Amino acid sequence: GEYPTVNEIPVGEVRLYQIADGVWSHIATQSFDGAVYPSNGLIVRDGDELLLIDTAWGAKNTAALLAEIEKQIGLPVTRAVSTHFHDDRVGGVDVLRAAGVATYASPSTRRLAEAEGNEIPTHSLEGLSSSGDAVRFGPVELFYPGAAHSTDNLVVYVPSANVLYGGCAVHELSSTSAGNVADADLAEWPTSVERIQKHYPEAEVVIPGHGLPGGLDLLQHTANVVKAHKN
Ligand SMILES: C[C@H](OC(=O)CCCN)c1cccc2c(-c3ccc(CS(C)(=O)=O)c(Cl)c3)c(C(=O)O)[nH]c12
Ligand SMILES: [Zn+2]
Ligand SMILES: [Zn+2]
Repeated sequence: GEYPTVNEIPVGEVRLYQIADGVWSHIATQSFDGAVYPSNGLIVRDGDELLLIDTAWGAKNTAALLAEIEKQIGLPVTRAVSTHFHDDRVGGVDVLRAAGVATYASPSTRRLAEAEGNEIPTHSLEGLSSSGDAVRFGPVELFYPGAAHSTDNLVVYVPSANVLYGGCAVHELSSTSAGNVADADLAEWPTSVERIQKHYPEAEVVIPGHGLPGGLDLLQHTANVVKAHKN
């Protein structure tokens, strides 16, 4: 009943983890450049429907996600938000779009996904283009903290449960490096994390884009590992 780790999930299977009432994470694994990585997303109950945050990193993983949701929860996924343009966030959007899910991302994410050759969410989320912006989306708040892991990364807060989903701007406590920094801004990242800390001081659970949830310490730890990576 502990949170599931990379070696416990074969590539292609998806597990769900109950975070709070009406809030789950989803965990899947994928191969990239010859190594296997876990990744997280979020599911938030929206009355008799579900809001999905992020794909399960690939088409077959995302199909498996939908099946796992049907088995474990049994409510329809009606909308999905992708929190940046990388394949661990948008790979699977075409599966979602063929299963009746309306897919959303910021215009910045949509442009970057298109330029990269990744799958492209259908609908643009306006109101998020300046750092510190926040908008409501069903049962969550979407927040743009500034450039961090990527220039487009969004953060999601579930106010009913004080759950902060940091996405790939936030690392797990065991991390020793800042993950895949190919598209990152290591210089701005600590400032962006500080904006998150200031905006969401009552967060009780913090979920990283990859690895184990914890508390607010994940934010400071992230700042620490990024500053040492830049060095
Ligand atoms: C699909 C994604 O592509 C990119 O990001 C740039 C693609 C450029 N064409 C990706 C592919 C493969 C791996 C990742 C990782 C990752 C996460 C955690 C760790 C452990 S640790 C202790 O370093 O935190 C590591 Cl090693 C990597 C992350 C992330 O950091 O969000 N994104 C990853
Ligand atoms: Zn990424
Ligand atoms: Zn990531």
